[PDB]
Amino acid sequence: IKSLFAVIIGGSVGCTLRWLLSTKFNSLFPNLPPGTLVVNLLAGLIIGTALAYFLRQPHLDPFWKLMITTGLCGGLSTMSTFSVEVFALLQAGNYIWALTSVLVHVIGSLIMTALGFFIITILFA
Amino acid sequence: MIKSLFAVIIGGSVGCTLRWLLSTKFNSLFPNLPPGTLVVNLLAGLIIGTALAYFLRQPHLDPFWKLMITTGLCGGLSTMSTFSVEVFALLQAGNYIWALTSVLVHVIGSLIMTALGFFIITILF
Amino acid sequence: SVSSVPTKLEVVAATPTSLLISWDAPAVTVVHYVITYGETGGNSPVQEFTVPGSKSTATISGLKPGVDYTITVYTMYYSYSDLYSYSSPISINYRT
Amino acid sequence: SVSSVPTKLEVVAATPTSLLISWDAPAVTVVHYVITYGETGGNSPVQEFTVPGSKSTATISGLKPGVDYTITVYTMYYSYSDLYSYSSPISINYRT
Ligand SMILES: CCCCCCCCCCO[C@@H]1O[C@H](CO)[C@@H](O[C@H]2O[C@H](CO)[C@@H](O)[C@H](O)[C@H]2O)[C@H](O)[C@H]1O
Ligand SMILES: CCCCCCCCCCO[C@@H]1O[C@H](CO)[C@@H](O[C@H]2O[C@H](CO)[C@@H](O)[C@H](O)[C@H]2O)[C@H](O)[C@H]1O
Ligand SMILES: CCCCCCCCCCO[C@@H]1O[C@H](CO)[C@@H](O[C@H]2O[C@H](CO)[C@@H](O)[C@H](O)[C@H]2O)[C@H](O)[C@H]1O
Ligand SMILES: [F-]
Ligand SMILES: [F-]
Ligand SMILES: [F-]
Ligand SMILES: [F-]
Ligand code: NA
Repeated sequence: IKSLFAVIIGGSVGCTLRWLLSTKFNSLFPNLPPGTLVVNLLAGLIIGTALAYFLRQPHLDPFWKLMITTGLCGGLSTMSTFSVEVFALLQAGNYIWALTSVLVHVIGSLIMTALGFFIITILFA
Repeated sequence: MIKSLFAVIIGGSVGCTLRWLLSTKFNSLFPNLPPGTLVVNLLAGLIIGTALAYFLRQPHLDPFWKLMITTGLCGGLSTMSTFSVEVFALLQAGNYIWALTSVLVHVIGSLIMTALGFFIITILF
Repeated sequence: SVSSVPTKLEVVAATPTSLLISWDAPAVTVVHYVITYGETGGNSPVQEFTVPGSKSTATISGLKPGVDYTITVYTMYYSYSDLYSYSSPISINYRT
Repeated sequence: SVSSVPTKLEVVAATPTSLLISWDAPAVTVVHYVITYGETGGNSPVQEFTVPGSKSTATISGLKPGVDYTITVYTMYYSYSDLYSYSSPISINYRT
């Protein structure tokens, strides 16, 4: 039950952030909706910084770890919205941007995870 | 905007909870391509595809239910962030074959489920 | 806030039995455009056909000479909130 | 429920000043193994080094002949719940 609250509180903050950022910004550039990109890149960054930080602090409460990763990053990021965007582009005959969206979301999200991890790893002494 | 926020939170909380339960139960069974994280992305791809086709035919549905299913449930259920750390960890572990396989199976698989969801409903109606 | 309806629908070229129409795409992911046409005098069936989202022109053939036609174009488009929905139409009258 | 501790830690080969050790990998994504070694006698300092997650063998060098060493191996591994954390060690004694 305590773990469930971490997932719900974190998840609700993440989903809310995705909803606000997506409705505000996605329509500005519909070939690669920037609201959905920014939340995936940001979640990649946070999970990477979490990866490195939680390694150095092994005695932290599993509550905070679960709220940040499964909750916040889990709620904030999305594979499903990413898929319809690409599917729609594929149906629209816009293959160049379908391919670009797949590369920028995936390669970009991994790069942000790397950045988050290595920035914290480089900070420690 | 408060009624819309409840749809996002209720849907998001159900999705995040489902991801949490399925991931902790199944991810450790096959760590090269954690099946809990895959199943939730594939399932969210399926639901958003069926939503794509279904909501097209029912244009007068409440924006509440549409928002709860897509931004809420599918948004909370799917994840790009957990997908990234899994791949990042595999890359750090020197396991490139499964890092590449995970990227292809998650992305190609999630698009295929979106297509299946869309065309199954399109073929029904 | 962004409109999914096309703008500047017009006949760019005409013969007595055909019309070449064009329009400006709306700033959304259009999957396909739906062109409709029928005789303005409302005693004849309206016909429709699709064009891909990349195209912003269409040919209408098999028309009768010297007759007023009502021509509309709407989109089937992707947006964040509505997923796949249909836009309102933009509409013009043209006499062959 | 899945153990992140390696199993069947053993010396596969030895010289007077070195040991080649091997172990079975645990069924989790191991990022690196941490090998530790020190003289079983007393409180001479324990030393450690890492080996990549793909390798399941390691060489320990610069040992003294005819001395009892305590050798341990633990993992730094990825799991869903704990992200990057350290396993418990598996341990053996060996006399050069
Ligand atoms: C590696 C990832 C694989 C994941 C699987 C994804 C499956 C993609 C489904 C594509 O959907 C089709 O796309 C065509 C092309 O966009 C559309 O053709 C439309 O456009 C064509 C030209 O662009 C015309 O020739 C067709 O008549 C017209 O229907 C067609 O309607 C649509 O159903
Ligand atoms: C797809 C788009 C790109 C996204 C961004 C890519 C980010 C990937 C980060 C990989 O991190 C490195 O992975 C190496 C393994 O791959 C590790 O090497 C370790 O393992 C090697 C052998 O596997 C040894 O040679 C090294 O000495 C040892 O440090 C190294 O520590 C680690 O920092
Ligand atoms: C897009 C990203 C851009 C930023 C890149 C900057 C990288 C700076 C760090 C240096 O790179 C690696 O750092 C690892 C440590 O962080 C070292 O691994 C060492 O330590 C690891 C554990 O910390 C072990 O897993 C490895 O086996 C061991 O070689 C590894 O040798 C070294 O090459
Ligand atoms: F998905
Ligand atoms: F996308
Ligand atoms: F992400
Ligand atoms: F993965
Ligand atoms: Na999510």
